[PDB]
Amino acid sequence: GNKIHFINVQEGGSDAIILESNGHFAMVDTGEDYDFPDGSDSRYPWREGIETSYKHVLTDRVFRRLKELSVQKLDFILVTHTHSDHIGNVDELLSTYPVDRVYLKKYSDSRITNSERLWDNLYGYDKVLQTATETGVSVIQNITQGDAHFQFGDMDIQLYNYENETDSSGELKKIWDDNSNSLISVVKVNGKKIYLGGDLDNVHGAEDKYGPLIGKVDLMKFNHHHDTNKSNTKDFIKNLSPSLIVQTSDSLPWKNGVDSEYVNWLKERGIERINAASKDYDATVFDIRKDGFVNISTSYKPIPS
Ligand SMILES: C[N+](C)(C)CCOP(=O)(O)O
Ligand SMILES: [Ca+2]
Ligand SMILES: [Ca+2]
Ligand SMILES: [Fe+3]
Ligand SMILES: [Fe+3]
Repeated sequence: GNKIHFINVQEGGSDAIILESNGHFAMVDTGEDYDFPDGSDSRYPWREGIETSYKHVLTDRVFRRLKELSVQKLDFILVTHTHSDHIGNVDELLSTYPVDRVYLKKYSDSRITNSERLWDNLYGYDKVLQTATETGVSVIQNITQGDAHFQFGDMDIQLYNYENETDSSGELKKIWDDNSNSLISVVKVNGKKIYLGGDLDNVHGAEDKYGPLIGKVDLMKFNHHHDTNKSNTKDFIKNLSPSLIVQTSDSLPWKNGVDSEYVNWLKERGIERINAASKDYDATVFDIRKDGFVNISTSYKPIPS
């Protein structure tokens, strides 16, 4: 305690984050996995853009880091949303580690208004529910007020955008993409604050709404890897006013190519920005101290090699 490990991608964008406090371990998201549905089960039909590439898989880096840390137990796994590059390794983790619970908001294909954004989502969701039932791992889907503040080693954690919002009948409210449903975590320890918002976007107003409620932080994980079209809205960055942005991506901020204007804007504001992308190390690690964040990535063994 107290450290945050952002598992590095080889290529593309994917989130797996390990929180380490005192001697406790937890995960915020789990990264993309080898498995995917092929359409042999019509519940999970093939659809175009389901991820298949081993170059985008984080499975081996996640499991190697956990083993290198002598993890015996995860106190929780928090899942931000159902996309495979976030929920992907949950059932593999549930099958390997003791886990005391999982935070997983409700999902249904029916609540996504675009058929071309269903992909893999349900397969991943249903892997969590089925595997957690087989292992007796408690799944918190109806997160009370609640529930949404709580204590993890030395870390104080506050959740946002955690409710299952319903229509009448209710039925989950319709959204354009599961990104807008992203479960947000703010972690506070040693006088520092870290925002972790999955693939939060502003398509249904979530950045406009939660920016002012979250307020000032020190370290911000970029929303949705690198996108500046529908995420990482300037009002949202100014609300959080982070000293450091970490991207779980090998790409610079991106809107029809490198958003050089946006990259320049961050430098002008004095915001440092780093990519958690590597061929040499499993994670970009910060030590979270009273004095600031120290990048201790090179203090771990490299990937063999
Ligand atoms: C689910 N997916 C991996 C096929 C699409 C990409 O997800 P996103 O990171 O752009 O929301
Ligand atoms: Ca997968
Ligand atoms: Ca899996
Ligand atoms: Fe993603
Ligand atoms: Fe996503």
